[PDB]
Amino acid sequence: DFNTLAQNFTQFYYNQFDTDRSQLGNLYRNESMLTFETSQLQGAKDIVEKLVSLPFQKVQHRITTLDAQPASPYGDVLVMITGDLLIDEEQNPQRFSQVFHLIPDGNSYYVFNDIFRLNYS
Amino acid sequence: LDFNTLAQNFTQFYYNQFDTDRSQLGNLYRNESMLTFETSQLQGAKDIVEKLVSLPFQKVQHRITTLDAQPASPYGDVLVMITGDLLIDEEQNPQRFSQVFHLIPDGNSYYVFNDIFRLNYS
Repeated sequence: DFNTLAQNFTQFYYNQFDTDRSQLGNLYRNESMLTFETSQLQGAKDIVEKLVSLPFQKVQHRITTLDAQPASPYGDVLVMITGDLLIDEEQNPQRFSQVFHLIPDGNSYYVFNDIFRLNYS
Repeated sequence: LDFNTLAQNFTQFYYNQFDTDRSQLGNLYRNESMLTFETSQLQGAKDIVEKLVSLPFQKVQHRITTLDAQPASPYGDVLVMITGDLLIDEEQNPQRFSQVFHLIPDGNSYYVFNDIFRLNYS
């Protein structure tokens, strides 16, 4: 159910991030907030700017866990993801944790909350 | 921060109770609250607490590595993501985890509406 909906949107999101992150703007809105580790941004413009500023040439997201729950009785969804992030030609991946608060929009969603952290052992 | 501080005030309270006696956490959940613990899905304070209590370990201590929060909507609720370690049975062998809480205001405190928990192998 919510896992399927979250699976579809989340996969679409990461596919776009790994393909061309400069085109992620349409998945965010003016009210959207991104906490990228220690960086705090608001709005599609600043959010995408931060993601594009990441100095890597290639990146691959590898999901290891995905869980979703309705965030309220009104259609919004909370999704938590953990996985591996392969940067450039690096052999050893970096662990990450991310949470999205998705708001219904048309036949899909837009991201209201985006919290991202790389996790170190 | 602001929300990080607000979220921290509550999360510390929550983990303090979890670490002393998790069977007493019911007051922090409600009928509609949902817990997803390693895919196991529970709803309501009774079932949620039963799950936490059923966890196979006597002593447990949470060590927080990162805590990040944001307002979940413009109206007062908070979203917080935590990454940390779980130390059980006084063992010096950390069990890493990631957790997300969707907190709803209640007086000067909050209750947990969404709780998602995952072990995160180190």
